[PDB]
This record gives sequence, C-alpha cells and structure tokens, in this order.
Amino acid sequence: FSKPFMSLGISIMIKKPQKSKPGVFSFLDPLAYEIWMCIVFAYIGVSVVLF
Amino acid sequence: VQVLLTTIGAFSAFGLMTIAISTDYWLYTRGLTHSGLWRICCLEGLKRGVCVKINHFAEYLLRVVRASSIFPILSAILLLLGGVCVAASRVYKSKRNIILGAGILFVAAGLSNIIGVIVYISANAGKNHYSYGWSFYFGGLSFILAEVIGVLAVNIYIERSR
Ligand SMILES: Oc1nc2ccc(-c3c(Cl)cccc3OC(F)(F)F)cc2[nH]1
Ligand SMILES: CCCCCCCCCCCC
Ligand SMILES: CCCCCCCCCCCC
Ligand SMILES: CCCCCCCCCC
Ligand SMILES: CCCCCCCCCC
Ligand SMILES: CCCCCCCC
Ligand SMILES: CCCCCCCC
Repeated sequence: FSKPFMSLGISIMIKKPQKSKPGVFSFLDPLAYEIWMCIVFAYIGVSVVLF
Repeated sequence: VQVLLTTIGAFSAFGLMTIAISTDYWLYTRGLTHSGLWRICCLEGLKRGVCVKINHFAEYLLRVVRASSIFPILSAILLLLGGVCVAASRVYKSKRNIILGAGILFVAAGLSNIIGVIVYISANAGKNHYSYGWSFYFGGLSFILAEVIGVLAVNIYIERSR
C-alpha cells in the first residue's frame, strides 16, 4: 500500500429538514377549530340574550 | 310581514332539528365508519353492512348526558312549545303578552342547543383524522334560525306595546 491519498470515516446521513413554510392561518394553531367556532356561536348567543 | 315569518320559521327549525338528531351521519372517523348520536353504523368493518349501538359503559355525570342526549332534544321540545305560542296570535288575540312567552322559549332552546354540542365534542375525543358529516351541520342551522326567530318574536312584542 501507498500513503493514504484520502481520509474518510463512517458518517451519518439524515433527511435534510425542509424550510417548513407555515400556513396562512398559522396563528389559529393555539386554539382548535372547535374552539373558534364555539366562540362565534357563543358570541351571537350572548348578543341575542343581551338584546 | 314579520307576524308570518315566525310561524314558518318555527316549523322550519323544529322539523329541521328533529332530522339532525334522527339520522346518524354526524361524524366520519376511521375502516371508515360513520358515527351518530345514539348509535353508530359501521362500514368496512370486516362486514358489508353492520350497525350496532354504542356502549358508554364525578365524571359519570358527563357520560349519562352523552348517552341520554337530552340537550339536543330539549331544544326541539322548546321549539314546538314556542311554535304553538306564536300560533296563538289568531285564537285568543289582543292579548299582547303571549308573544313574549314565545321569545323566551325561542332563545332558551338555543342555549340548550349549543350545550348539546359541548357535551358531544368533549365526550367524542375523551393521527385519527375525523370530520363532521352533513347531518351534523344541520344542527348548526337549528341554532342560527333559533336566534333570528328569537329577535323577530320579541320585536313584534315591542311594536305591539308601542
Ligand atoms: O345541534 C347542533 N347545534 C350546533 C351549533 C353549531 C354547530 C357547528 C357548526 Cl354549524 C359549524 C362548525 C362547528 C360547529 O360546532 C362546534 F361546536 F362549534 F364545533 C353544530 C351544531 N349542532
Ligand atoms: C333511524 C331510522 C329512520 C331513518 C330515516 C332517514 C331519513 C333520511 C332523510 C334524508 C333527507 C335529506
Ligand atoms: C334508544 C331509543 C332512541 C329513541 C329516540 C327517539 C327520539 C324522539 C325525538 C322526539 C323529538 C320531538
Ligand atoms: C379555523 C377556522 C375558523 C376560524 C374562526 C376564527 C374566528 C375569530 C373570531 C372569534
Ligand atoms: C320525524 C317525525 C317525528 C318522528 C318521531 C315521532 C314521535 C316518536 C315518539 C317516540
Ligand atoms: C368557516 C368560518 C368562517 C367565519 C367567518 C367570520 C365569522 C365572524
Ligand atoms: C330586525 C332584524 C334583526 C336581525 C338579527 C340577526 C341576528 C343574527
């Protein structure tokens, strides 16, 4: 054998994480869709009762 | 004009809410088996057609309300009690006070209708992507039309007194 002309080693290969562009309505994530609708139905319900 | 838009709305809200609680096509889960209120009829469950009743058995107070679905039914009972109160405009007229008794029942059913869903969603969850069928959206119209009929029944009572 001659002198090593290139060094190497056992490396790890994982899937490159994408940019993960958030959705247009990403701000509606902390509250579920059921909560947002129930708020609107409770909003109109309180208004009619108040009237 | 508004005297007739209330009687047609009571029969278009009670007759529409009783259908949403009758047909069992509220929730679509995954085989894909469509769900319902009192019983779910399975599909693609190793059998062609199967439809069996669900078995629900201080958190026990929520399970009995989900099993004995009284809130989505109490709203239909108040819709018919208020539907006959506005029907008393012809017979025994000139009272000017029985119309107010209908404006209370028309909104008391809306409070018992939004509750019937809170006890239904909290018990549903208590990954698996589930959707709401066309039969579940019918109950939503039983609350919107319950508020328009609750603003049109009281407005007449104010005009009659003024
Ligand atoms: O008997 C019934 N009353 C109801 C009132 C509202 C809804 C509803 C609608 Cl119309 C759209 C989206 C979510 C909904 O329910 C929520 F709880 F908000 F998730 C369903 C109903 N069924
Ligand atoms: C639960 C036994 C009676 C089922 C009646 C189903 C009626 C479906 C009507 C659909 C109208 C759009
Ligand atoms: C397990 C038995 C269920 C029977 C459901 C009857 C629903 C009647 C609704 C009447 C509304 C006015
Ligand atoms: C998630 C789709 C519905 C979003 C409704 C947002 C309502 C905001 C005001 C209550
Ligand atoms: C859909 C028309 C009403 C069906 C129910 C009639 C009364 C049943 C009482 C057990
Ligand atoms: C699908 C929900 C639409 C909500 C529109 C705004 C209601 C105040
Ligand atoms: C006199 C018209 C009242 C309309 C109220 C609508 C509430 C959603």
